Amino acid sequence: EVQLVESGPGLVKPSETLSLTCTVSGGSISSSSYYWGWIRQPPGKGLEWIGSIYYRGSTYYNPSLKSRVTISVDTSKNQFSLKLSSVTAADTAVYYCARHVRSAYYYGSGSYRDEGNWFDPWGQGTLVTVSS
Amino acid sequence: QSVLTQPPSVSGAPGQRVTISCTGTRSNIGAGHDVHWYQQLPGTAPKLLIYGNNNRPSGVPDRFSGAKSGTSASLAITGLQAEDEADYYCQSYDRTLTSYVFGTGTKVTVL
Amino acid sequence: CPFGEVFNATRFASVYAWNRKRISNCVADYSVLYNSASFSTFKCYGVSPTKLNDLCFTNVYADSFVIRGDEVRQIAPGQTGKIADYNYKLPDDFTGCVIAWNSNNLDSKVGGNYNYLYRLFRKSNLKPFERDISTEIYQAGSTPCNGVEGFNCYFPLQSYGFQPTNGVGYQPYRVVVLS
Repeated sequence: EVQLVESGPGLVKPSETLSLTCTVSGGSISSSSYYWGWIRQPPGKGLEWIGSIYYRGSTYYNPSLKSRVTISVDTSKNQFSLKLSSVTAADTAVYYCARHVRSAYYYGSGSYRDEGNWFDPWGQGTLVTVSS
Repeated sequence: QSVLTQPPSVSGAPGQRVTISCTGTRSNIGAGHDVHWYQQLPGTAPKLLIYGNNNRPSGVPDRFSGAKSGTSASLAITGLQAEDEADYYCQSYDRTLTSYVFGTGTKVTVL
Repeated sequence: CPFGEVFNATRFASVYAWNRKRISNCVADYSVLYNSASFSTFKCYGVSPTKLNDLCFTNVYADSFVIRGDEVRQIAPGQTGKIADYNYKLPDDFTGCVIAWNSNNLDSKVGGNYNYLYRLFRKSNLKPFERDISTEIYQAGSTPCNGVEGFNCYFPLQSYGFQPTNGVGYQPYRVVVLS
């Protein structure tokens, strides 16, 4: 009942910043403890966590990639945007945005485990190719 | 290390029990923050299959179970059914990387 | 007395900030109210509800708060659960009465009525009848909060989401406890 939609350009030059959108519905990114994240998946490889935001403007990026990753929110339109700086053909991959309902599984320890395990609603995903 | 380690494939014929192992570190599977499992049809949005080591979202057959010990975990699907033709990934939070780290994943075919 | 000021009253306090009133030296008719059939719940523990109005007491305590129907079984003498352990706790030896009625039409609001708050986190349980005074943030997780409600360090519970079109288990109820 939750919907996420990624939008953007298929070809982003290396060493720039890409901004992709992810319009959602069924929840507000203003809801207490809600998160919006980005995850990448290289061809035939595993999932890679990129980032998450917070209705409180708190945000988390992969420590090793923090300086190159940027996430922003727009509560009015219920959208999450993912910006990637200093892109390289190595960053070519499928991008997913995802919704996090409030904190973690609140039931079970009282969510006393940082974030339970994960989120809930995944987007369809967008394929982004990086080449010059 | 940055990936949970699974055997690259696990197989069986329709009705068999197929288990998937999932090797992590102290910081994730060991002394970390619990393991979740996902079931996901290739190229399609994944779906949470197991939460909090051992919870099941509604819709996952009771025949899928998870276990963890030390830095290794496994999922067992006991009686492979036609619905079980998918990819399967494990996942767990790693305190050292402070990242939520996925398993390498397994594709099933009902022989 | 002013039971009508309690029953025909306008505003009800949220469970985190329930309302205590002392009552003495006034004229009350009890079987008119218990038999008024205007409440969804009027259960008396200790005293017999059935016309045991032959008394006049030294003190009367009235604690008012708001819950949902689904949640009424936890608001009871010697009851166990989230609200009692973490929000509002009553002792097992409750010699009193509890009345409650669905006030959906009076405590709901278009777009949702978000006036009722509940305590969701607490290090301990409530030592017979206290209220939402200190509403700080507590580390309810690994490390110091030092500020803005955040990671492993929060407030109590949110609002109740008492939309007027809710199910009864999800509907607002006003509760008045008389000791």
